[PDB]
Amino acid sequence: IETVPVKLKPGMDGPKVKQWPLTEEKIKALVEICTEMEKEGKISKIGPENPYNTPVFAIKKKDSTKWRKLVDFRELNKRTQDFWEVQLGIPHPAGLKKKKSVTVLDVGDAYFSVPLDEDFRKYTAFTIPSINNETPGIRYQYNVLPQGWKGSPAIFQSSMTKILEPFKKQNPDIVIYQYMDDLYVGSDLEIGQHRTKIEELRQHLLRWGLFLWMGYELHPDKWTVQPIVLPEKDSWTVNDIQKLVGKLNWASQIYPGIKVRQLSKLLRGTKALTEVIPLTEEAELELAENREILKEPVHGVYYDPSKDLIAEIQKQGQGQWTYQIYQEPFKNLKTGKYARMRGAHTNDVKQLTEAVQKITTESIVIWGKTPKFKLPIQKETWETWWTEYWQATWIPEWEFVNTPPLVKLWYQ
Amino acid sequence: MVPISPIETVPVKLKPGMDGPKVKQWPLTEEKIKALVEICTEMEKEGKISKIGPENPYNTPVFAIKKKDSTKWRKLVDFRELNKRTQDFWEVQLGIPHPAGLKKKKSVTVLDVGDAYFSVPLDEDFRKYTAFTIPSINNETPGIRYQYNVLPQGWKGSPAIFQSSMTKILEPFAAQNPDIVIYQYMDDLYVGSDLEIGQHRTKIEELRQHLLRWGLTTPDKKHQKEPPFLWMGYELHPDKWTVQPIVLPEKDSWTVNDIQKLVGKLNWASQIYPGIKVRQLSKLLRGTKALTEVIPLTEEAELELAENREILKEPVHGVYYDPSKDLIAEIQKQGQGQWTYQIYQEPFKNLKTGKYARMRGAHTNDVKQLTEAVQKITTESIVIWGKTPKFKLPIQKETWETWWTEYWQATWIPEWEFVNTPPLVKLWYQLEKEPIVGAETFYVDGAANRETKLGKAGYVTNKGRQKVVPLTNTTNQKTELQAIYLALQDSGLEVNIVTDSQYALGIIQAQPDKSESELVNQIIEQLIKKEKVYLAWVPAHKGIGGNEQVDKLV
Ligand SMILES: COc1ccc(Nc2nc(Nc3c(C)cc(/C=C/C#N)cc3C)nc3nc[nH]c23)cc1
Repeated sequence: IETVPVKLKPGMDGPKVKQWPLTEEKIKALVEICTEMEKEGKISKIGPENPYNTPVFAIKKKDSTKWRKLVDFRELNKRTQDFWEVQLGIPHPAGLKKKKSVTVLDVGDAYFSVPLDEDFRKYTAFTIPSINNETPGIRYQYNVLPQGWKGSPAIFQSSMTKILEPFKKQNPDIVIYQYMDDLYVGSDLEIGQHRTKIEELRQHLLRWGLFLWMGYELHPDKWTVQPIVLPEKDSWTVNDIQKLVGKLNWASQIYPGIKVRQLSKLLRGTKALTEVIPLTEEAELELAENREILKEPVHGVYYDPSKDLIAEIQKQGQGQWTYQIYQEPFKNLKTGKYARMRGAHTNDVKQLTEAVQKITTESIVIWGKTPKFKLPIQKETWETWWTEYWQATWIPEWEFVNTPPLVKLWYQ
Repeated sequence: MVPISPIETVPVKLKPGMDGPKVKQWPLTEEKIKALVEICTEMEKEGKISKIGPENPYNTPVFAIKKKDSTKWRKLVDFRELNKRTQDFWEVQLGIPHPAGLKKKKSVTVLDVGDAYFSVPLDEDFRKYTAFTIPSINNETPGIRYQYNVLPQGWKGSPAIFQSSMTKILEPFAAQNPDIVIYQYMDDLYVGSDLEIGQHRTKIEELRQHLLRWGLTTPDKKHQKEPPFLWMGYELHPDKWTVQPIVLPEKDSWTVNDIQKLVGKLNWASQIYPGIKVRQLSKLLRGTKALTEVIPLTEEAELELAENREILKEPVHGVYYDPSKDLIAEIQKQGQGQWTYQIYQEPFKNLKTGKYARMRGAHTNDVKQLTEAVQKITTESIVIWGKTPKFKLPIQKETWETWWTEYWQATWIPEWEFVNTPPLVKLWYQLEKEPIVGAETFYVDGAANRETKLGKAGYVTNKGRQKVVPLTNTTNQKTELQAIYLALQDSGLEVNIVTDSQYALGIIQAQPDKSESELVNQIIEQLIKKEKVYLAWVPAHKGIGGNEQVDKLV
């Protein structure tokens, strides 16, 4: 019932972020949601003496029909003080990514039970815009911990920790991790046993006074990894050998003792691209040596929590996408590949938006934070469409790559 | 006495760190002082200002200005200093409605709310900062000290607080009368409906009855304001809208300023006048700043202007929005990176028109530009109607599919249909995915000397064909492109090209159909002429055969 005081960072003001255009149906959804939230006292109307703003929009979560209000607190989050708590940062649970099954719960509605520090409320200002600026935008600010705000799980933590005790001490091997409005619950049980334990956890929140019914299930133990592989052929063309050497030259930035000399020697003279070149013994051995090298992991690869995680994505065609997460160039912490047909057979941007969400989810499970994406798409195209396909309650950072990377097919 | 609800005051603060203004009052004439005293006495009688003691250390200079050589003075309190020190507000004026988004209104009434303004009290704790001083006759008495009780005209917070106070009052009236629209612009309230004029006039008297509850009267006469309304550069008619008259001046000589004014007028006209062009007129203001500098018009720019004059010859109107009907956007390519579009519901009845200009860039293609135009129109349409229109595009379905399935970037165009009106957007070449059997293989390379700028470009092929061309005033990148150009020039309709230039591949994989570089453009023209081109990349200096740095090393 008591508000913990919150401040912004030194010499930082609140966010003044433009509200972007919303479709009529999202505007209606928000009017209805915010109307009821105002009744429940979670939000209140504000006057023109509040010049702050944070963008808002509406989404539909994975496999439901009910609209969810999503606030883009990215600016407020990076402007809100480094929230040291009594957790000091719960050191990210390394065992979560080893669990046979992980279920994701939306527990954001719990936040609304805790009031927000009065002097900070102004900074949670948002606007429901009208179509064509025909009526004044409806302005609101939060009276309680808002969903999507970094300070919300931070503050609610002590409340959450004691709600969990009966369940946790009962189930000492189950790992539970909180990120934003999400709860990650991983065990090594049977799906029906696991699902029951999650239900033995949901009702167990409904009992503690608290779409928590929804369940997103992952299987970390069987997650996508990617070694570098070279072709195995009985007949090599000049072109095949040229492509192999290009790939090895690139891999030599990652792996030290990669050699291409003997393979290059097969390319001497000016030969037709389609001409078959029989491999010498020196060339085959060199290829074999390289192949063995590509089995050993990369040298000097460590995660540093003080650094940003970087995620690159390449479009490989046919609904296929490759990605790599790293902090240092040529020091990949994670690589993967997607082909998921999630209602986007004819929509590149929808596929990318989903790839982005899946990669962020993986990154939260493994390191406990979201990577910064480098997206193979024009900004204007991405900015126009991603909200139509977005189903998560968090939003990562992204930049745009406008020059086609050569390394695309080396990941396919 | 009929009790009236008080208008709730807005808590105003100074910017943090800042104190109120302390600006010295100007010496005035005895003539002005008498005038100012008389004015400030009337205002004080009205409750707008109050006399204050000597405790208040704040001051804002007051002025007296002769109204149009009459025998009447007007007052001016200069709040620039206080405005510098006053907090930012939520300005609600940001973004004006676009007329094409509006619905037609049978009846639209204008009410004056200039008087309601003074029923909006200024935050009590802030009033002290509004202090001003009328100097005394001959400075032989203390100046008269006043402060504001109402929103001062010219004060930073006045428009936003007035607007938001009016909105809060009107809110339950608007909510319970969903068959009318209410829009405030300055001292005017516009009330519109599609109601029978009797039923409409009822709502108006009802609105007056509602405003009375806060002691607000709305003169009740007949404003000199019947349709069309002149508003924000538009003409709002009952059943149509258009821009205010566009008049392009006759001139024998144009300066930088004249052209800016010209483009600005054309940009404004482009929202309803279809096909308006501004590239050749805009590409003259490129790097200048001297507004007086008389710029000569290119023959290309005088042709664009004459075309515009013909388009501006006829008045054109847009229709209002009908939510029951569909929303359709059609785009045409104009050339020189220019695109024009119309948005309509019924054929030959545009809601509005518009244009899109190619971005700043080294290389581009029509498909990318069309995509950008689509995105822009999509966003504008969502702003104006809250929905994406259906598109009619001068591009074949097969062409788009080929494009997006093979393009290295993710790209998307919302629901659309091919419209067969030339010039059609197409792909001008398509590189091979595999080496071509039977086709000659060209190994190309270029190199240049940083100091001398001397370079070489050339090729060696599997058939023993060879060329090295010596080049002056060049770079490594130019020689790499030149080498590829030569290979295309000297090969048959099918050719394999091997290069080590990551630079040249970065460009060509971007699939441009036009470039700033004339060298890239010649390469493009060659590709268009070929039947099949396979471009392969290899790392430099790895001893890959054919890859002949040696003919270029020298
Ligand atoms: C004859 O002029 C008009 C004016 C407005 C409309 N339609 C609509 N207007 C508004 N708000 C509004 C109003 C009532 C008047 C003006 C003119 C100001 C001046 N001068 C401007 C606006 C924006 N809201 C609407 N919503 C649906 N149709 C609408 C139709 C014809």
